[PDB]
Formats: sequence, structure tokens, C-alpha cells
Amino acid sequence: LDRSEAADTWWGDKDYPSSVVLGIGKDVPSSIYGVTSAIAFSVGAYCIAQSNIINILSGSTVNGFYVAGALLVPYSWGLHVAAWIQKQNGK
Amino acid sequence: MITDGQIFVALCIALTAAILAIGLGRQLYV
Amino acid sequence: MSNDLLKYLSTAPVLLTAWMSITAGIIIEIQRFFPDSLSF
Amino acid sequence: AGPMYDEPLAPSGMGREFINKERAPLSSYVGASQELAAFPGGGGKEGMAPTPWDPFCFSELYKVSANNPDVAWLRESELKHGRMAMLAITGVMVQSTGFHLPGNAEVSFANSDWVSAPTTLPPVVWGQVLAFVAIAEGQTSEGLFDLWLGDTSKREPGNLGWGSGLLSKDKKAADKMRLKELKNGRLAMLAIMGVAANHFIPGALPGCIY
Amino acid sequence: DVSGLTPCKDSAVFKRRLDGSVKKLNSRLANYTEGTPAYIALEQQIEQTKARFAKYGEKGLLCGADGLPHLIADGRLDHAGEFIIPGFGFLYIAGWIGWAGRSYLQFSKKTDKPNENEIIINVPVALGMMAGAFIWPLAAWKELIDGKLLVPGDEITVSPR
Amino acid sequence: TKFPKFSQALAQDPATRRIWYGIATAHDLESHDGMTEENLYQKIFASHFGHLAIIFLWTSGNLFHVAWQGNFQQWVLNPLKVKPIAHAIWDPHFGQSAIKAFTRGGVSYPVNIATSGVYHWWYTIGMRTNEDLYFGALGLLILSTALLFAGWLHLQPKFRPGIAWFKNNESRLNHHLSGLFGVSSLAWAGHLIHVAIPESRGQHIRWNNFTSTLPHPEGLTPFFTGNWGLYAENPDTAQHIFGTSEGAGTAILTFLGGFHPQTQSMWLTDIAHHHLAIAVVFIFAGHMYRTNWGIGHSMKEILDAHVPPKGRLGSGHRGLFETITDSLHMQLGLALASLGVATSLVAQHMYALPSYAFMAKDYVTQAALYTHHQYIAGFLMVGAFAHGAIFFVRDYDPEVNKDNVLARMLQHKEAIISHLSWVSLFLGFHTLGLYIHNDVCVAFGTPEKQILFEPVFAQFIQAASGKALYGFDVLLSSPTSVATVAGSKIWLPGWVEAINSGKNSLFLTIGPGDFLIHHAIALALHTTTLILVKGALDARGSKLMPDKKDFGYSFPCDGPGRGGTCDISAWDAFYLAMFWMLNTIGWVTFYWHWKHMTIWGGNAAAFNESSTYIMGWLRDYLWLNSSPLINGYNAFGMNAQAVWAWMFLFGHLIWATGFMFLISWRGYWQELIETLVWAHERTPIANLVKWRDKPVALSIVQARLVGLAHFTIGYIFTYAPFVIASTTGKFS
Amino acid sequence: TAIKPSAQVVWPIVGQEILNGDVGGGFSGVQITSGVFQMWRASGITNETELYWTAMGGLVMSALMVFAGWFHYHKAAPKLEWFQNVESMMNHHLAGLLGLGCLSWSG
Ligand code: CLA
Ligand SMILES: CC1=C(/C=C/C(C)=C/C=C/C(C)=C/C=C/C=C(C)/C=C/C=C(C)/C=C/C2=C(C)CCCC2(C)C)C(C)(C)CCC1
Repeated sequence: LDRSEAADTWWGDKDYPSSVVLGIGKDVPSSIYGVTSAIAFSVGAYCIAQSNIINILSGSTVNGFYVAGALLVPYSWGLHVAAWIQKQNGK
Repeated sequence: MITDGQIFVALCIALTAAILAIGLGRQLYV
Repeated sequence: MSNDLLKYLSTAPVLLTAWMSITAGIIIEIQRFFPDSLSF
Repeated sequence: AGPMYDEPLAPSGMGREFINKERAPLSSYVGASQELAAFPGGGGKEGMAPTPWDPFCFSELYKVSANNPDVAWLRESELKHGRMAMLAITGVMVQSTGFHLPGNAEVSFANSDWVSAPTTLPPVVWGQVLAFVAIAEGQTSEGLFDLWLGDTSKREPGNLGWGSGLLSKDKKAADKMRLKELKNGRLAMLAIMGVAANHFIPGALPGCIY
Repeated sequence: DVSGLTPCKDSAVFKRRLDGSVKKLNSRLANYTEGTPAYIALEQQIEQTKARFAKYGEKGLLCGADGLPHLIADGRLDHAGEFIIPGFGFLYIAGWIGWAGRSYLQFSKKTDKPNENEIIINVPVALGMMAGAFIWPLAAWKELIDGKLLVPGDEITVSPR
Repeated sequence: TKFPKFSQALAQDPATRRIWYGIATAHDLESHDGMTEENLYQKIFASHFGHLAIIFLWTSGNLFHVAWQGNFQQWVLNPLKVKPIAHAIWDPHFGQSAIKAFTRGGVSYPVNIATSGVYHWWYTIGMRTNEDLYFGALGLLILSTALLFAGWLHLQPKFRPGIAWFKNNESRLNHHLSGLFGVSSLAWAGHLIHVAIPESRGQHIRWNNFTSTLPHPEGLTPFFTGNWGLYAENPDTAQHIFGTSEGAGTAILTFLGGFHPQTQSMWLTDIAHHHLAIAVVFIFAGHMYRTNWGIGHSMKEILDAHVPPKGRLGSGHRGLFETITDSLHMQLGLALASLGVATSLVAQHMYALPSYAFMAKDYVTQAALYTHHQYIAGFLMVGAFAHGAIFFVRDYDPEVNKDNVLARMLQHKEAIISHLSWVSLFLGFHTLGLYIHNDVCVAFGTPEKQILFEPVFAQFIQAASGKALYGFDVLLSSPTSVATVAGSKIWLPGWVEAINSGKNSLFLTIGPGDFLIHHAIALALHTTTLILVKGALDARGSKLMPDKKDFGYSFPCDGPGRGGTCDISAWDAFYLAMFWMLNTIGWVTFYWHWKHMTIWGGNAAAFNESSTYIMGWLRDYLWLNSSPLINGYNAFGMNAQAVWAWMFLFGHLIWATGFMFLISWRGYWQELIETLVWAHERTPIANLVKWRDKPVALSIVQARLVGLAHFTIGYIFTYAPFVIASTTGKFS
Repeated sequence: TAIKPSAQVVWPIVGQEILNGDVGGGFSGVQITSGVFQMWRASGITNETELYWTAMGGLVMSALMVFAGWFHYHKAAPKLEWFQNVESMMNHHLAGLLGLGCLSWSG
């Protein structure tokens, strides 16, 4: 990737960042971002709790579909940050 | 027990590496 | 004695020596009267 | 070039003029208390003293740096702590009498120990309470970084919009109600922290019953 | 009890150390006769050693496996006297010293000859600053609030960045 | 066409400094005459190829020498008694007594006893005979040959890569993380599962039968069905003997934790699972950046739009991409800092969690490896800071970094330097004061008055990790804790026994001596960072010299004007911080070596009692353990440690010779050389032989460099014989 | 032969009284190594009153030297012509200082 092939994303003067920083998610509405963030956080917390807390994680038997979904907690964080960004962008 | 022939073929490979190192040094100098 | 000797005694090294001798005396006498105080 | 003794380290054209502008004073906030100015000679009326109380001058610490919060933020935090402490002291007082919700096989709300009352509940029951508090404190908080640097514009300190219409239209009566709020909140803060201190170390509050 | 330590009262190694020190002095004691200055001085030495060990036992210090006091500095008030109380004492004294120095510098600069006032101290006012620095925490707070503790940032030289 | 062809100025230089400066500026390709960026990058690429060839030649040489002259096959049978042999000695200066003394290790010729752990490493990864070592040496030789050919090839006209290709950051980072790290770690996991676990379990898997032999009885059917726990089922038993089928399991990927009981080293199944998992993580990480398809990330965009609100960090990270991708010195500094941190990490982790069989009982190898890697970590950290300073003085553009996160560092450099000075002064004052207080208290026969502070926070961390002797009862030390309950079924059953077992270096017990020495280490690190940070930040300029950037990185001075300007160039801040690097690593290695020597001797009370005062440090560590070294040769005879004694006194000599260059400066020697020039020119006969380069005294920076090199080399060559010879003589 | 010479005693303040080691003769102090004891034995001093009185005499001489230094700069300072009489100075230092010093010590 060359230095020229890069959009101007700097937003220090502005109060909020442009939607270009979201990449492919620039056009995603804020309501969809927020509701998906809530669903993702709930599902990931449920998966981690059922993997480690409710059942103590045994090496012989780990579900895998609970290991997946545990990654949605960072995804939920990103989704709610993007929800805020889209809310301030009015998009 | 490493054999004399084994040491000799290893020495031959080392000499090849020496020649290549000399060539690389010359090309770096120029 | 005079203003001149008072100024000389007020010079920096004389005052430092006197003050640090006073401080060392205070510390030494405190050690004499409350010896071996590892904690409050 | 502003109220602060130093220019903010935030740069020009990226916040400096926003931080270093004029900010409202402590005297323009409804917190004065006649009780402190309750002595012969100088004194106040209608429950308010002529001047506010600030021996440590935390209100005007912004002039040293913009790291320190503004009086808008301090009033927001004061009203938040007061409201939370009022609910907390009312809750402990009501719970210690033994009154509790009906309950069922799954949940048992019967516990007079306010310190360990949440521990008795199932994970879901207190989980809902904490989740509601987490969502609301976080949704209602918009423009709080603006109250820190001082821009009481978008957000008034303590005005979440919940029941703000019931405030009287007269300025005097509105300020009277706000002062009643602040006084009850501060009393409840002292009460709840005193009960907690009495629990942790006995004898901290001699008038305790809990 | 913390970190496996025990009090020095019930410390066999601490008691053994006390007896060893006492036995060492009493041995050295054999060279001198009764009633001499050296003999009475060594008797003072033995008494001070025993008093030190008794005081260390009574003070509640924790003695480790090596049989020496160990100081706990984490914040627990059970061992406040080890660090917290001496810490505040030193902080007060050091702030006193710094405040006396700062206030004398503030005075001496206003003088007609600050360079000579630094190497020849005006003792009559210097003692005044040393006395007045006793209330430094309130004075420092007042000067901070009044903007007279810190010099602004662009009034102090700074090198070319 | 003089020797410094790259430097016309040095070519025209008529004195003897031409040779010195040409040699020391040979590799400073950025400042060479008639140099372009593309040629610079291509020459760097070729030099990298040559360097890789040298590394592989060194490895192949070690392997060949152990195969040919080493007792690897004998050592395999009895690892804990046979001493590994590095290589044979050929020396026509040896006497008969020397030959007899150096004849050891169950061989008929003089030899050197290896202290690098290569025997343990090769035995663990599954080398069993000299033939395997010889074939590995041949493979490494062929690899070096290929790398040298590649280095030659990529300087050719049609094969010279371009500047855009060199500056393609996204593709490089994608591949060097998904292939160089990820796929290579996956390959190592495959090697373990295919060759190392079978060899530890008594199976001879080599190239002629690794295709036929299955790593697991089930094969890949569990892997494709998703029943991956079958590979963890049936782990190795606690009665297993390394290299034998008795007590051997069938698991290939496990998470037992702890240590293998016989070897006191980590399980090979655990290591294979580690490398497999981390390879998966690296391969996932390496798809982050955008390369030719559309998916990915743009590092320029990320850096540009990472700026916090209201200008907290100024303009944020704007321009950092440009400065980093343009300046090679910043990249070099970041790489050196990361590699120094990694070297410190491996030094700290090898002793705590040994991975190679029977290395825990090999005390000499452990100390040698720890000292080695700690010293290299210090060198790499100093280099990282030095190249950061070079970047500031050479490659920093304030126009690009207009109000940048990097420019604000220069903005508040005065505050940074003052606070580093404060913390250094505080730590030094109070650490030295407590040490001297303890010294005087013990000196006056009253140790009870010592100020002994228990490292309560470190002990708390040990308890949280699983230690129980302190009685804190927190987290994993508490049986009821949710953390213990969660981890109880995977790794804690092994980890708890490993940490609580007292025969191991995992989370050593600590005390007041540990408190004091750790605060001394903090002092030394903060002071080294102070010197290096001040050099880097004042490299551009200062109040005594605002135009330092015009003079550059390494210049002698600005003259005696303005009160004197000695050691102002910020190369002199490398020079001065190298002393503190040597100091801090010396303190760290002294601490490690003494605390481990006492524990190996089962005499930890000596460290716990005497480490609290400097007289105890000088008496019970240096003076006590220096006897077997200095007695390597004496009037009555000589032992195998005579070489180590000679070297101790040789490192002493080099260290002392460095003081000459560091103390005496150039004018004295220039006048002396003028007198010698007069004498040579005026004597008869000898005046017929006449120099070509006019002899001159060494330059100021040249002599600073030479004195520092003498200091450092004497340091290492006088500490290495001590740490090896004393440990060998005591065998504990 | 048996007694260790010692002429310094430390006060007991911070446990430094341990430095007052056993030097013999029922005396505790810091052992000296200046040879002054053997010097005085050669000189013939056998009691302490002699040491006390020569110490007082030395104090008187020190005061006299301070007075002379004050007098020869502030009251009656010589001239460069006086200073440059090197021949007379050598005569007085050979015959007068060294010669009479040796004669008096021999007596
Ligand atoms: C291909 C690589 C690989 C293989 C063959 C194994 C094999 C094994 N692992 Mg696993 N493991 C791996 C990678 C791998 N692991 C990685 C990358 C991690 C994260 C660091 C782990 C972490 C891990 C732990 C903590 C434990 C195991 C254990 C096990 C055993 C049973 C697992 C099981 O039944 O899962 C069956 C699951 C599936 C068939 C589906 C998995 C699909 C995943 C979730 C897809 C997404 C991956 C994700 C993006 C990668 C990043 C990691 C992220 C989760 C943070 C078995 C020996 C257990 C064991 O041996 O205990 C003694 C155990 O306790 N593994
Ligand atoms: C001058 C300069 C430079 C240089 C620099 C340097 C040299 C640096 C270094 C640095 C360093 C060297 C750093 C380091 C750091 C570190 C850190 C920051 C860490 C962290 C950590 C963490 C975070 C952890 C955590 C954890 C975990 C994860 C687990 C366990 C627990 C714990 C908590 C521990 C450069 C080149 C850039 C350029 C510019 C200038």
C-alpha cells in the first residue's frame, strides 16, 4: 500500500470522527450498530460464563461454539464505539 | 563417529561457501 | 561584635557550619535520650 | 488570555480556545447554606447563606490547570452522589425493619444485613439492577466531558430531564427546591457513610441503630 | 503473621541473639576489674542492649527466620509506626525546609542586591522565614489557589525543541 | 581511490585517522558520498543476507564440532554425570601438565566443557547420535551457501528491488507475521509432535520413516471429526523416564502445566500445544493489513485518525507513518527496543521455567545463559535508545510532526528529564542510605537495628500466582477462589505443585535483601533511562548549544567557550550510559548468581542474612566464591580452571587499560607523538624507513570509543570466568 | 610488649563504643599506630604530668605563632630587601636552626 492510497481520516479539529474511519461499516446505521452491539455483548458474556464460570473449563470437553462468541465482546466494544460515531455523524 | 570422508565433503561445501562469500563481498564493495 | 563581623558570621559557609553543627547536636542528643528507636 | 493563569497545553485550533474561555462562578450555583452562616451578625435567610462554602477552594482550582474539574462537573457529581445516597439511606432504613418483597422458591428477599443483602440474591436478580444502573449511567451521561472543561451549554449540572417540568416557574421557588434537594442529598450522604463507618468500625456513629 | 513472620516476643532466634550479645559483652568484661570506668561502661552497654531487645519485643515488631525485625510498609495500620507516621513526620519537616528556602528566595530577589543576599544571608529575616514555614501546607495551598506558586509556562526559558 | 572510497574527505585526510574513521564509518551507509536511498536499501538488503549466512555458519560450526569432537553419544546415556564437550584444544604452548589437566570428559585428548546448553537443547528436540548433528551441520552449511548466493543475486541489475517494494510496509508485516512467525511456529509444533515426543517416548523417527510412522494412533481422524480431546487424552505419567517407552503416554497436545518430574522441565506436549496455538494466533494476526485485495487495514489511515478528543495528545499520531516509513533509524530503534525486551524476557523465563531436559541440574549452563542474555538485552536497549537519538538528530522533521505526539515529547522534555532525575536521586539516596545503615548496624555488632523491609507486594503477587508459604491466601492461593475453581481442571493441578515445590527456581522466595536489590535495580534502570532520554531529547539542541543538529550526532565538542562543552553531542550520552548499562546488568547478574548459588548449596539463610549489607555482598559472594577461580593455577600446580584464571586477570587488564583512554585525553598524546616523530626522523638508519600516513594521536571520539570498548570487554571477560569457574568448582 | 598503645577513646552514642576495644592495662580505646608512645619513651617521658605540661607549652607556642603571624603582617612587615638576604638566611638555618637544634637535642 502506497502513501497516496489513503483517505484523509484525521479529525483533530472536529468533535467526532468521520464515518470513513469505520471502513466497510461507514454506511451502517447507528441503531443497527447499537442493537447488534447489545446482542453481541450479551451472547459473548453468556458464552464465556457457560465455558468457564458455570461449567469449569475441562480440557477433555470444551464446546467450541462458546470459544467462538467470546470474541464478540471485543466486537461488541467496537460496535458500540461505531454506534456512537454514527450517532454523532448523524448517519 | 564422523568419518574422514564426511569431514572432507563438509569442507568442500565450506569452500563453496567461501567462494560465494568472496563474490558477495566484491558485489557489496562495487 | 560589629556590623562587619556579624556580616562575616552571616556569610554562607559559617552559617552552614553552625546550622549543621546544631542539627548534628540535636540528632546526637535525641539519640542519647531516646536510643535505638527503630519505629514509632 | 483567559481565566486560567496558564494557557491550556491543548493546542490552538484543537481545543485551547474552548478550554480557556470564561466560566460561570461558584456564586451562581444554588448551594449556599444558612446553617454555616448561622451566628450573630453575619447570616443568611431562606436556608441560604450570602456566600458559598469552600474552605479548600476546589471550585476555582481550574485556574491552575484544566486537569482539574469545573464547578459544573462538581455540581453534577454532588447531585449524583446526593441522589444515590438518598436512595441508599432510604433503602437501608426500609430494609432493616425486615420488610421485604414476597419472593418465591427461586428468590428470597429476606435479609436484614444491608451489607450482605445483595450477596443473598441469585445472580440474575442483582444482575438486572446493576445492568439498569450501568445502562442509565452512561446513556444519561452525554456532554459530561463538556461539563468538565466547563461548557455548561448542552448539559445543565444535575438536569437529566426527569421530572424537571415540576420545578416551579418562579426563580426563587425553583432555587428553594434545588437547595432543598442539595441539603437532603448532603445529609443522606453523611448518613449513609456514617452507617457504613459504624458497621466497619463500631462506635463511629454513636446514634446508630443498624 | 503477615508473610509468615511472627512477633519478636515469641521468637526463639531473637532470644538467642539477645543471649549471644549479652554473653559476648560479659566475656569481654573479664579483662577489667570491678568498679573501674571501663567496667561500669560495659555494664551500661549490657543494660542498653537488654533494654533495646525488650523494647523491640514490646513494640510488636515482626521477626523473621533470621531473627531480626522486619518492617511492613504497605499501608496496614497495624504497622503504622514503621513507615506511615515517620513518613508524615519527614514530609512535614521537608516541606518546612523547602518552604523556608522558597520564601527566603522570594524575599531576596526583591532586594537591591540579590546576588550578595544569597551568599550573605540576612539572618534576621531568614529566621523569620524559618519560623513562618511551620504552616507551609496551608500557605502552599493558598499560594497555589492565588496562582503564585507556579510560574506560567512561557515565562521560563526552554531550549530550542 | 584511497581506502575510504565512500568518503572523499577521509581519502584526502593525510594522517593516520583516515584508517580509523574509514573502518568505523564503513557501515554508516547513510552518510556515504554519492549515496541514494534506493542504493542504500539494496545494500542493506545484501548485508542482511550476508549476516544471515554468518549466523547459519556459526550454528553449523557448533553442530559440526560437537559431532566430531564432542561426547554427545556418551552424554546421552548419562546426562547428569557426563560433562558435555564443546570442542578439542590444539595448542603447541600447552605443557604436559596442561594436556593432562584438560584431558577430561571421558576422552583421550584435551577438550573444553560446553557451557551453552546446546547438548541439552539437541537432546530435548530429539538428537541422539553424532550423525544427526553432522547432517544438521551440512544442512545449515547449504542454507548459508544459498543465502550468500541470494545476497549476491539481489545486487544484480535485473534483480535489484525498488524503493517502493522496500517501503511496502503492509505486505512485509503480513508475511512476516503469518509466515515467518506463524507458519514457522506451526512447523516447530509439527516437528515436536512428529520427532521430539516420539523420541522422548522411545521411538526413532527420522526422515526415512517419519512418513510411515503416525504421530498419534488415531491419526488426523480426531482432527477432522472435531474430537480434538483425543489428542490430550492419555498424557505422560509422573513415573515417565525421558527417552524410554516405560511410563510413556500417547497424548500429543496437552495443557498439564508444571514440570516433567524426572527432567524438571516442561512437557513437550505442552510446548507443542503452545507453538500450535500461537501459530494459529499469528496466522490470524497476519491477515490484518491491506495487500492487493481489498480487505485489510491501512496503517497510515489508522495512525492519522487515532487522535483523542479536544487535542489531548496534540494532533495525535499524524505524520508518524511518514516519519517511520521514511527514517530507518526509528525502525531500527523500535526493533532494538522490542528485541531487548524479548531478550530480557527469555533470560527471566529460561531459569524460572526450564524447557530443556536436565538443564535445571546443570548449574553452570543456567548461569552462563542468564548472564549472556541479560547482557545482550542491555546492549540492545542501549542501541535502541542510541538509534532513537540518531533519528531525532538526523531524520526528525518538525514540519511533518507539527504538534505531534512525538513533538510534544520535545515540548515537555524538560519535565521528563527533571522527573527522571528526581526518581533516580530518590532511589539512589534512600537505597544507599538503607544499605549503609545496615552496614553500620552490623559493623557495630547490633544487626537488630537494621531497616529490613519485606517485599510485601512481590510476595502478594507470588501468592496470587499460587505460592502458599507467605500465608496471604489470595486468588490461586485461596482454595475457595473463583480463579482457582475455574483453572482447577486444566493446568493448576500441575502448576500449584510446581510453584509450591521448594526444589525449583519457579517464583523464588524473597526477603529484605530482595527488596533492597530490586530497588537498586530500579535506581540503575531509571538512571540509564535518564541518560539515554536526555541524550535523545537534547540531541537536536540545548540552551548551551541550540544548533547541535547542524553539528550532528557524534562531534567532539564546541570548544572551551561558554564554560566548556565536553560530552555534549548525545553520542557522548550513549558513551555515558553504557557505563550504567554495565552497572545495572552487573548488579542483576550478581543478584541472580548469588541467590542461586546459595539455593543450590541449600544455604539460602546465608543470602537472607548477609545480602542486607554491602560488606556481606563483598565477603560472602565475591571473596568467598573467588577462591576456586584464583586457585586455577598457583605455585604448586594447575587445574582445568587455569584458563579461567588467566582470563579473569586478562579481563582485569583490559578493564584497567580502558581507564587510560577514558582519563588521559588527546593533547598529551599528540605532544608525545610529536616528540616520537622527531626522534624517528632524526635517528640514523631508522630514518630511511618512513611512514606514509603522518602519525597522530587518536581523535576525541575515537579514544572515547576505544576506552569504552576496553571497559566493556574487560567487564565481560572478567565476569564470565568468575560466573563459570566458581559455579564449576563449587558444583552448586 | 604486652600492652597495645592506644590514645583515643570514643563516646557511647550509637553503639560505636564497640570501637573501644581491649588494648590491655585495664583501658578501652582505639589502638594508635603513630609511634608516639615509643617516641616519648625515647625522649624519657615517664609520667603524665610531663605530657600535660608539654601539651600546655605547645598551646602557648601555637598562640605565640598566631600572634607573630598577625604582628609580621599588620604591625611590622619586613621589606623585599630583608627577604632577599638568602646568604644570611642560609647561615642562620644551617648554624642557627639545624645546628643548634641538633646541639640542644644532643644535650
Ligand atoms: C488447530 C489448532 C489447535 C488444536 C489442534 C488444538 C487442540 C486442543 N486444544 Mg486448543 N487451542 C488452540 C488451537 C488448537 N487447539 C488455540 C489457538 C487456542 C487459543 C490460545 C487454544 C486454547 C486451548 C485451551 C485453553 C485448551 C485447549 C485444549 C485443546 C484440546 C481440546 C480442544 C477441543 O476439543 O476443541 C474443539 C473445538 C473445535 C473443533 C472448534 C474450534 C473453533 C475455534 C473456536 C475457531 C476460532 C478460533 C479463534 C479465532 C482463534 C484465536 C483464539 C481465540 C479463541 C482467543 C486439544 C488438545 C484443552 C486442553 O488440551 O486442555 C488440557 C484446553 O484446555 N486449547
Ligand atoms: C528515544 C526514541 C526512541 C526509542 C525509544 C525506546 C528505546 C523505548 C523503549 C521502550 C520500552 C523498552 C518500553 C517497554 C514497555 C513495557 C510495557 C508498557 C509493559 C507492559 C506490560 C503489561 C501491560 C503487562 C500486563 C500483564 C499481563 C498481560 C499478564 C500478567 C500480569 C501483567 C499485569 C504483568 C525511538 C526509537 C522510539 C524513536 C523516538 C525517540
